[PDB]
Formats: sequence, structure tokens, C-alpha cells
Amino acid sequence: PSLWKGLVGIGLFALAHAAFSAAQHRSYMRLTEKEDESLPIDIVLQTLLAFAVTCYGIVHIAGEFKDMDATSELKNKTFDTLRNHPSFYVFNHRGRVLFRP
Amino acid sequence: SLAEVVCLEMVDLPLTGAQAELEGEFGKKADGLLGMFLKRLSSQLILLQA
Repeated sequence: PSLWKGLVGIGLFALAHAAFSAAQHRSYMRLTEKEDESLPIDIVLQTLLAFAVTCYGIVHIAGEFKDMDATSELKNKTFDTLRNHPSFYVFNHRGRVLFRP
Repeated sequence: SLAEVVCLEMVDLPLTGAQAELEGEFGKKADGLLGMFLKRLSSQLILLQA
């Protein structure tokens, strides 16, 4: 589906929110001068989940691959679209006297 | 009376109204992860409301 863009959007939003939460916790820890200096696992889980979701989403929105075999792109071509040369077109055919003389 | 200062100490002023909230969301020691999540979310919600 085309909803992968919204998925990576929500992932990036959650990642930005986790970054803001980490900034707040760092400010608090530098205010109180605690020797633990351990990020809360609550925000660490959010960061990891957002990173995983966003990476899996951008893996999908990157675009699909194409076959390497050239004989696969011309399998639907027909000689009616290969004989025509846009450079050597001539306008003295019957379509001019038939369609709108 | 200040011409004979004998001792001097410099104390830090109290915490601002904004820095007072950082003690609330961090250090409440919620039971589970889902509880601490909603607690921090509500703190940030109060901040965005302000």
C-alpha cells in the first residue's frame, strides 16, 4: 500500500519525541548531579521501537527493484511500435484525405 | 555594619517554576513502564499547554 509514508512519518515523530524526552532527562540529571547517569528504559524502548519502525518503513518507500534481463522489458513490445520512426514521418498518406480533408 | 564582614558564602537561588517540573516526571518511580510512559507524557503535555 501507499501508507508506508505515514508509517515513516509517525516513526520520525516518535523519534523526535524520544529525543526531546532524552534532552529533558539529561537536563534533570545535570541539575541534580546524580552519579547514576542512566537513561530511562522507558524512553530507550521508545527510541528503539521508533528507529526499527522507521527503518523498516524507509526500506519499503525506497522503491521496487527491476529485472536485470533486458529480454524482459521487450516481452510486450510489438512491431507496430518499432517500425515507426518519428524522424522519417511522411504526411502524404490517406489519413490526410480521409480524416478532415 | 557591612564594613566589617567576617564571613561570606554564596548560596544558589531556588529553582525556577520550569525546573521544578523536572523533579516531578523524573524520580516518581512508577510501577511499570506503561505507567512511567503516561506520567512523562502528561508532564510534557502540561509543558506544551503552558
